[PDB]
Amino acid sequence: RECISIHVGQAGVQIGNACWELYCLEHGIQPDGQMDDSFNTFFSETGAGKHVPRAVFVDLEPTVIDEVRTGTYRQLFHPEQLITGKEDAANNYARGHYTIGKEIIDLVLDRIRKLADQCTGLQGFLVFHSFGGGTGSGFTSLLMERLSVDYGKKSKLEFSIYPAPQVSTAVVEPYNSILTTHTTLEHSDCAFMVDNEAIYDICRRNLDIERPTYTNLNRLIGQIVSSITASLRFDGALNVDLTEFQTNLVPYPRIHFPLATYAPVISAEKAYHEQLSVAEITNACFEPANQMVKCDPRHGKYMACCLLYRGDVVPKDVNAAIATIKTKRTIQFVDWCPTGFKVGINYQPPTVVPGGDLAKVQRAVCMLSNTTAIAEAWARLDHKFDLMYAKRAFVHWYVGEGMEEGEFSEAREDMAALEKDYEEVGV
Amino acid sequence: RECISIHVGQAGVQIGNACWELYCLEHGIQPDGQMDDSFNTFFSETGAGKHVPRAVFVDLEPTVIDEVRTGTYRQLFHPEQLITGKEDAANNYARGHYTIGKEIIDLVLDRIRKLADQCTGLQGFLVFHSFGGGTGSGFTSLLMERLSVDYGKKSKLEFSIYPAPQVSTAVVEPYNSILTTHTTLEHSDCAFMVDNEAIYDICRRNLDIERPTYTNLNRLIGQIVSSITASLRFDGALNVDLTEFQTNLVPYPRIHFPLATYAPVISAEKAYHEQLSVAEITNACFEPANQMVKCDPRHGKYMACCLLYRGDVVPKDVNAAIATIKTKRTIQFVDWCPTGFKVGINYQPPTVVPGGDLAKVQRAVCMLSNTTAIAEAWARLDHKFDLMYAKRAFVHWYVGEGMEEGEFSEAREDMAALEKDYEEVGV
Amino acid sequence: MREIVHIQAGQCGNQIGAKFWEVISDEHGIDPTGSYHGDSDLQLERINVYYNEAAGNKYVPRAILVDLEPGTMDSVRSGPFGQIFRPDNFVFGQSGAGNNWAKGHYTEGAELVDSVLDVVRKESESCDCLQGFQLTHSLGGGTGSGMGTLLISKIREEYPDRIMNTFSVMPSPKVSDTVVEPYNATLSVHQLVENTDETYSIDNEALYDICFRTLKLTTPTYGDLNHLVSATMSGVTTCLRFPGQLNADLRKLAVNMVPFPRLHFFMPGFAPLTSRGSQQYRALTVPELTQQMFDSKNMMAACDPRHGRYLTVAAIFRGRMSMKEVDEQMLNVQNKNSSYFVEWIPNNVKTAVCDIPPRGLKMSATFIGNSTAIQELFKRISEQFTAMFRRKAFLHWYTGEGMDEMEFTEAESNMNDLVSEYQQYQ
Amino acid sequence: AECNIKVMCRFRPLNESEVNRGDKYIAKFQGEDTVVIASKPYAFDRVFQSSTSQEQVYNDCAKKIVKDVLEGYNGTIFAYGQTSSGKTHTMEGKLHDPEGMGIIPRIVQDIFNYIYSMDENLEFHIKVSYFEIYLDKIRDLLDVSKTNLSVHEDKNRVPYVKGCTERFVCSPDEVMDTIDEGKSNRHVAVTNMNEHSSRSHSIFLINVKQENTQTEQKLSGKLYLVDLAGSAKVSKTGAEGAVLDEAKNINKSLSALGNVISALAEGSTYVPYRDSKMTRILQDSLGGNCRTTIVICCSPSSYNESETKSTLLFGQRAKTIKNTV
Ligand SMILES: Nc1nc2c(ncn2[C@@H]2O[C@H](COP(=O)(O)CP(=O)(O)OP(=O)(O)O)[C@@H](O)[C@H]2O)c(=O)[nH]1
Ligand SMILES: Nc1nc2c(ncn2[C@@H]2O[C@H](COP(=O)(O)OP(=O)(O)OP(=O)(O)O)[C@@H](O)[C@H]2O)c(=O)[nH]1
Ligand SMILES: Nc1nc2c(ncn2[C@@H]2O[C@H](COP(=O)(O)OP(=O)(O)OP(=O)(O)O)[C@@H](O)[C@H]2O)c(=O)[nH]1
Ligand SMILES: Nc1ncnc2c1ncn2[C@@H]1O[C@H](COP(=O)(O)OP(=O)(O)OP(=O)(O)O)[C@@H](O)[C@H]1O
Repeated sequence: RECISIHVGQAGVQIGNACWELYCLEHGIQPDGQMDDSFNTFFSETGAGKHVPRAVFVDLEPTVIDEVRTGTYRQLFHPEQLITGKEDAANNYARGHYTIGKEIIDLVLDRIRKLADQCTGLQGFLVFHSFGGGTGSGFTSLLMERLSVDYGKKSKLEFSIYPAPQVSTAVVEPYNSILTTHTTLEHSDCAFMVDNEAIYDICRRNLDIERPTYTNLNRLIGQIVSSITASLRFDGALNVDLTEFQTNLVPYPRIHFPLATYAPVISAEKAYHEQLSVAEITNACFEPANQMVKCDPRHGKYMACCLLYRGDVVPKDVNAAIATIKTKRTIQFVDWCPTGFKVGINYQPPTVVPGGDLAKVQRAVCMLSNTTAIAEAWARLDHKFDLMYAKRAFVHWYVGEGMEEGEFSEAREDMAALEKDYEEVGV
Repeated sequence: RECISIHVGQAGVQIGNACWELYCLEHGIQPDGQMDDSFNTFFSETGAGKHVPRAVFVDLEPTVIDEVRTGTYRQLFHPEQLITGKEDAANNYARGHYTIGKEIIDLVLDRIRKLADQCTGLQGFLVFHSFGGGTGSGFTSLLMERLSVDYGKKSKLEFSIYPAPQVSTAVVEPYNSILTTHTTLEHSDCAFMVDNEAIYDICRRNLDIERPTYTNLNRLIGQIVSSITASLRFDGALNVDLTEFQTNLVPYPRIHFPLATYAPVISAEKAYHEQLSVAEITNACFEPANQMVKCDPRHGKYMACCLLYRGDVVPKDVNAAIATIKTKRTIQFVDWCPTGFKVGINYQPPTVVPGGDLAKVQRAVCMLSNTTAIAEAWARLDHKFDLMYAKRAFVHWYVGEGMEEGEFSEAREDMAALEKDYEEVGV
Repeated sequence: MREIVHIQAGQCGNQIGAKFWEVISDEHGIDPTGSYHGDSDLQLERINVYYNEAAGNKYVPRAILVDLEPGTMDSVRSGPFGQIFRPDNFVFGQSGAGNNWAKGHYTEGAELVDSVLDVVRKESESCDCLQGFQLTHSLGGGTGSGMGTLLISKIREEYPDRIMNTFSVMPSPKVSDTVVEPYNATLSVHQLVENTDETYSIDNEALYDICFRTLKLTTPTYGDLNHLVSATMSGVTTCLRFPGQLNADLRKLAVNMVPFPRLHFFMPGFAPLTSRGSQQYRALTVPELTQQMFDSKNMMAACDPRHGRYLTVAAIFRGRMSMKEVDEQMLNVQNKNSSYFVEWIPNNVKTAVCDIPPRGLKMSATFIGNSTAIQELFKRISEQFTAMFRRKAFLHWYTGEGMDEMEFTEAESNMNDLVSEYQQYQ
Repeated sequence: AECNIKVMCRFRPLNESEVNRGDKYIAKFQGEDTVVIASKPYAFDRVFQSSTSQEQVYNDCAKKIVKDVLEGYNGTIFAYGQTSSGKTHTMEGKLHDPEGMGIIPRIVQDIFNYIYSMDENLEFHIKVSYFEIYLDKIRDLLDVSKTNLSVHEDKNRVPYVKGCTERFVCSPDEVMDTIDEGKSNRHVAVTNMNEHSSRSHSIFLINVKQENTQTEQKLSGKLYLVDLAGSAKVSKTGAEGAVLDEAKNINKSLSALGNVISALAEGSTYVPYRDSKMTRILQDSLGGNCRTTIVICCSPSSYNESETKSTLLFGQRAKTIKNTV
């Protein structure tokens, strides 16, 4: 089992330097680059007593790449993998996909192919990006179209950071997401969304950290994407590979946007006073405010969800938990898929970063749950987009790049084509 | 718990420099401005190892402001908070409210709002002024009308110094009080009155100080207003917040004028010879000559009163004291609110200023009591006002400012509207 | 990587630009001679974006100083960091403009443009890939207004896709240090509105008002005013000079702030701003700066923002801070004061942070805002232009230099159009 | 005083690349004023079919426009459509062929023919000009040295070009030699979707200044024949290198006027003509004293069915606008 990762934009590298921070600590890999089969799916054997990571950090702006090259994890990452551009995308889907993308995609695609050639058990891919930015929206849309025609059959995990309802870092980020989603709909197998403000109240309420940064955020997101692939690394009573998440979450080929939520998230002093068990975590993840995406689940119905655990967790009490959750009438599962449960157990417990705010726990759980609760987000993104689209604001840059109102009109009606079938299956 | 103070006029700054003299001594704050949660309601944490007071000393005449700026408490107060005018009000309600007030209220109101924005637990306000002056009567009436329309819901403690029956500093002070009370009636939630001559016989009889100044007076008044907010600063067995005094003292929305009295007031050599206990102080405050307002309580009936104590005072003996006071037929509680008792205890004892005439005591008490004993004062103020209003004396200045006989006539009948309901509830 | 060429046109341009190299050289740790003595290794990476490396560990800036009088070049050469500039960039004529836009744009300036155009060919070739031009001039007078806007058109003909950022200080009604301000301003904005993609409108009245309320300076000279405006020019170009959690390029602000090609006149501002007598009595936290950020008397323009509505604003913070409380603060200013923001955009605020603050400070920020309050400035100068133009007063000198009154009427047609453009989206 | 802007539609047969693919014929004609596309009518003044000839379109579209410009008023003509829509084939076409020409030579031939019918005392002054946009600069075709020109305003604040060549002609054969020099010197590219791809706006202005010596009354009429380019989709067209630079300029022009035509439709207070210089020369067409004629050329193929939908809503939105004539 092997899988190749790729990080794009400012959002990717902060996830890159954070998510790879715990993988090298999980496998006992020192930061220098050296210390049997668990690390094979993310680290290769570099001759004798040395490793190299299976990732490519592409970015148009080199302001992050030189920081990593002058950082503490210099000897770990290969110097060729740290790809650099020439100039930033400027929050432009057009500039990051057409002008700046074409003159560098020929180098990135050849670099991905030569690394994929020596693979034998390449299960799929996982992409880290963000549609709200320029590089994460423009350049990621280019490679996803160009590699899908080449490989196609292999799976893909799009870990995209979405905009919040009221919180927003930029003003043109609806224009970046509305265009790229028109291309991401037909080629992306499954995209797990993340919201920026959804992390803010989590650490404020549960972790009681009142001045964290992205380094606290990405350490949590890096732990979330480590648990979903933890079955392939270490042994488990009920293992699940990368292809398992393609079938039990994507009932229709276009409805491929599951939510995500993770628990337990408890501080150091609070962990000892609270009892860690299977019951409360199985109830905590289904709590609506305990999600990584601020969307009301009660406004829709759940299609299917997977209960992947960690640590020494027996398989019986987890079955009693989901059985009790089925009896709770506060939630409501859809009649089209009532038995949408997928239990999973792993022996290797959650890790802990030295100095990190997250506390050590003997058991954990991660969740990917498909539901119709996301249609209100796309409805909200369409309504706010119509306010700017009517005045034709922030359009002269895109057509100044080469675009026009036609694809903008095709992107608007595509969400309208997505609104109808989310409401149809929600019945 | 936070509360913002404001001092207006000559009366305010003498209360300001005196009342803030003991607060910094209470919290161990040196005069330079530096030395965990008790000081938060009156002092903010300015980065690291520095404080700043939550007060605004506004005054038209800068003769007091430059003294404080060149005084000993220079490094403590913010230089922006020491607001300065251009020319004094000249004991004119019209000049301090309309001409001179409007050209500076836009700066003062914006200064109040920006300081209130960073607040989170702003309970209310407390105003220090005096209706017998010009700035204290005119400018205070402007801001109280202008902030009440903005905030409204928050509480307000008006600490106004009233004129005496025979003692008086000026001749136009009835005209200053008769106009401002028409505006203060509907917007001020509760106003605790103070009399100037009532302090004269107190220190003469009890403290036996035969040549004090305002510095001795305001040190006592500053101690009185420190005890009413002492429950919020330090812990107590039976705490009371700022909203407690608004309900249990103001039964009707227009009858919001409680009396005040304080005990024990004993000198240094007299303290060691006199036995400090709960019985004599609980009888001393109800003594009529021991009040801060020279008004006969026996001419009316008491509505409700609060017994807020200080220091190591057990809750049982205070209950026996008020029980014995209920049996004394020398007083008479009104049948409309017979159970008008509100006990309160605080652990932090009274402080002592170095070199001050007030002596150290292990226990103290402060009193606010609503009663019908103030109606004789308003009747007296109306009779003396009729002598000047009939001859139209001291009127050419106010109409020379812009006023006219209409609001003067509306101000006269307003007290007549206040005279009738005090006599009605007195039945 | 993403180099910038500094141009300094006019007397104000040479002086405002001399302070720009003053303040950024301090945080970079550059000697007055030209060597490096910085304390942190992070300062050495992106030195190429404004300076050129030389032998002996020496560095020289890419400052294109241009003027028509030799007095400003001699004074800047004798400055604190006057010796660091290369002498060949100090091109200058003999006779001044005399506050005439026609002389420095058609007759007197055309003799000098041929000498400076060949210089930028050398500097544009020495860099790896130019990002944008950071020009500095003043609408007042003839040299910076006439010759400064001339090379804007010539460079745009060569680079029809690169960024052309300008920090233009405009006249004002109360502060009028020159009689020919409306005529020089009216002809300059005809070209700046069409050619340049970014423009920072600075007013001298706000620079006097900002130093009265909060700095409390009793004798502020031109050097004190230059420190305010120079910090804003440094704050905007800080993300591509030091690393940060979210680096915003100069063009990334252009895409976010310029919804239409002519609508690019921005409102500059700076925080923190506190006197030496009250620096100790202030909190440097993010809630304290954010309230002072959007204050009505904070920006560098005399126009009241309460008389308009922000179409888009930016706050590029600078220094180690938690971005969680930042987003709540930008959420509150747009929600609590939603009447002063356009309803046809969901979010009018841009965000950006940096890790290494300037020397002496811990956290700071810089404001860039495109609002409808600026139309009050463009119309009052138009009334000054229309009052004198209707009698053809002070135009015979322009006609001597080959000009015509038709171009003045055409400039008025551009003036009255752009103020109505702000009226549409208000 | 108030003349409604006419927006006439036209289709063509499928090109050689479309019939080889096998695109479906979507164009369904219902009457003459309206046309149905996927069960959606679009009301226009005149819908020309695919089998229409060049002369059949000319005598119905720009026949009365010759009377308007000669009466004393002004004329303004310009087409619109996506790539491979048949705009240049409608406007210029094959000049030397007796029938393959378009609108420009048929107009100027009728101007000289009409002048021969009237009395000799009506003295005319026909001056021709021709310039194309290239890298956001007004490139002059008659003079190759000039790469950029400046645009100014006349007495009543109508924009018009200054410094451009104005060759005073006297016979219609001279205009045929001039347009051949302009068409031959026109920078044309080659792409997968279109061979003779006109990737720039070509303006053909004719200032018709006439005077009657008997009555001594002076009259002038402008005649704009502006051929626009097609909105090239790079995914379908495969633009790269210099063709992308052509895409940046043409897409700004059609989108700039798209903001103008949408502003007049909804009734804006400002009407931002200042968005681009292409709107300035067309400001007289959309809000001046001229009759606007918008020829909506569109392809009936299903390969660009979404682009044709954008072009029809673009056309009907322009029908509601009225000039201040
Ligand atoms: N913000 C700043 N504004 C300045 C500064 N110096 C001048 N000015 C303002 O710009 C106005 C005109 O700009 P200049 O001083 O450059 C006049 P210029 O040198 O272009 O012509 P001559 O000196 O006559 O050759 C001037 O009246 C000031 O209002 C400065 O250092 N900073
Ligand atoms: N949650 C989270 N989001 C991030 C992080 N870094 C970047 N982002 C996202 O990035 C968006 C801002 O645009 P960027 O992705 O930074 O764009 P860029 O890479 O700087 O390049 P340009 O778009 O051209 O300016 C925000 O909306 C964020 O959601 C991060 O560390 N954590
Ligand atoms: N009890 C007490 N009253 C004071 C004190 N200082 C001022 N006053 C009151 O102030 C009144 C006199 O008017 P001022 O307040 O001094 O008025 P001003 O601020 O000087 O301004 P003008 O009214 O315009 O002259 C007296 O009636 C006092 O009751 C003080 O320290 N103690
Ligand atoms: N009405 C028509 N009948 C037959 N063929 C036509 C017609 N119109 C165009 N064509 C064909 O189209 C080709 C020329 O393409 P043309 O120059 O018209 O592209 P275009 O649509 O004008 O491009 P753009 O939209 O950019 O102006 C010719 O080979 C011609 O055969």
